[PDB]
Amino acid sequence: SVECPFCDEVSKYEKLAKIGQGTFGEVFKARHRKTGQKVALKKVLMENEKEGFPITALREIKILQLLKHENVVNLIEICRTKGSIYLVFDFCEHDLAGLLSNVLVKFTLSEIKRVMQMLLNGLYYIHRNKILHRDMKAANVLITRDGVLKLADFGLARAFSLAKNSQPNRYTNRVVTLWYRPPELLLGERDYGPPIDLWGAGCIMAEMWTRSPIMQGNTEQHQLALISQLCGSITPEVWPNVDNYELYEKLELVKGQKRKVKDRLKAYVRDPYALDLIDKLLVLDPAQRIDSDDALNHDFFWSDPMPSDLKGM
Amino acid sequence: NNKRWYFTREQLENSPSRRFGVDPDKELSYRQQAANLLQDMGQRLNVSQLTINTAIVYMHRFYMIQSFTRFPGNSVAPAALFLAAKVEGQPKKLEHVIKVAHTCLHPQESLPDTRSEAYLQQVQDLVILESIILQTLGFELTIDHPHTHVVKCTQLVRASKDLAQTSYFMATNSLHLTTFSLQYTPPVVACVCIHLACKWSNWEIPVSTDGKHWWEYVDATVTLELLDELTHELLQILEKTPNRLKRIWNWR
Ligand SMILES: CNc1nc(C)c(-c2nc(Nc3cccc(N4CCCNCC4)c3)ncc2C#N)s1
Repeated sequence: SVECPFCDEVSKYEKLAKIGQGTFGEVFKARHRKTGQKVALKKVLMENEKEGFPITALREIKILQLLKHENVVNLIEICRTKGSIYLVFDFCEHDLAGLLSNVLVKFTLSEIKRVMQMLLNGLYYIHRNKILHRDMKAANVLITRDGVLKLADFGLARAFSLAKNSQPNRYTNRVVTLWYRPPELLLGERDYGPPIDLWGAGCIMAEMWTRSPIMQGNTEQHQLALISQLCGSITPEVWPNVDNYELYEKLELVKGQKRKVKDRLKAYVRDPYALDLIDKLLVLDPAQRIDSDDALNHDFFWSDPMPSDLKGM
Repeated sequence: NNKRWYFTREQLENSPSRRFGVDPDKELSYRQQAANLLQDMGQRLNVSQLTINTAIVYMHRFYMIQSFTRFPGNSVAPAALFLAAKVEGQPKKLEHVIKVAHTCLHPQESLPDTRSEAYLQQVQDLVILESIILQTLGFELTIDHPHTHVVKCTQLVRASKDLAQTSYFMATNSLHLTTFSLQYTPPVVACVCIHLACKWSNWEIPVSTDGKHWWEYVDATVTLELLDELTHELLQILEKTPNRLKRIWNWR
């Protein structure tokens, strides 16, 4: 057995409870054996993995090491076993998917504002650092016992870059959970950017009132149908040049639909500014879709009641 | 943290290998040879000079923790290169790296039947080694190289395509020949390379109008005393290296 100064055995942590049975890899809550510090353990899956240590895990590790921000989950260290490998994270008490699916739990407009503010701030940070999260959803948003929101699960995340030379980036199209997946991807885009994360932000924002994912497609075509029933239908008038995916034709998307975003959500949301912001997040053309910087500036965050702390709950 | 992979000269004398009886001079070679094996394989695997440089740094750092007496450079280089290619996004296949490493180390010898037990063993050995490297480096795999900094600096001082190419050359050779990577931040090494390339080309960078020397635009810590001490050390080993200087020698 061999010198290993910088890679501690995960046995330093004491397992308390599984908390991720069906969400990607197994996730454990655990306790530092000396200090009691609560952490989250994620084992790195090795299901062939006929190519040594997963290139996918290297990517995530690289990205977690780069990202250091109040609204991004914090990778403490990586542990071995004596054989397996574990990502060790600071523990977060709540998960937005959980809080939202809990009838007991209640949000004021003021808190919802705060949540969206932290989330958008996290996105601004990761994007500013050339990272696309690619898996925006309620379940990937955590909140600490002290009401700090953290973006989590960078397992599908990837660095991105700008242009260039009129040679398009060829990123993977198979990204983002179906319900949260933006139009671009569904129409076959491989040269996409930060706007895909913001579409997801939209879906989550709406979900803060509806308490449920606004568009629950079963397949890509069903998803594209649902999106059209809400945001109008994909038109080169609405979305300049959309007509040029080899999937524009094949999709045979609906064409009577007209934008119902504010009408269909009008019920739950009520607040004019909230509805306006959500509307500008769920925009069809990625290039006309609001960015995190403008979103943070939106009157929603600068009118009464001003955003407040997450007290109680 | 920040001073984790930078060592004092005194620390370099007391390396894991010394501890096991390997002379300082001997150890140095061991390093230069690993860097050579990396460069050779990397070129045949058709990976970038950047990826090769990454595996070299991995190797340098690896041997500040492990000893050459326990882990031979011919074992580590392939694993290191295999890892660096995955990290730099030029992934090469495990079976492919094995093949290329085999021909390098054993030109005459014949590759084992991929069906064999002996071959299955070496596949498994590479994977085990990659894991020992990951853990020795404590999963710190993002490497800053002098080259980034060279380019920037040599543009700002309007060096000829030639001067700039020579500086990039010095940068690459500092990795193969020296332990500068274990001692000096990349930006400082970049200054050392640009300085030497100037000396070698008879080029002089004009003192800015503020009376600031170029390297001051590059790193606060850097001084001419340091630069001359370092360019000298680097030039000396280049002189020992057969044919290396020939490559940048003005034959006219
Ligand atoms: C989505 N995958 C995840 N990986 C990690 C390591 C997560 C994580 N989770 C927590 N705490 C926490 C609290 C309550 C619920 C949950 N889960 C169950 C419900 C849906 N599935 C995932 C969330 C998790 N704290 C820190 C991290 C991190 N990193 S989540």
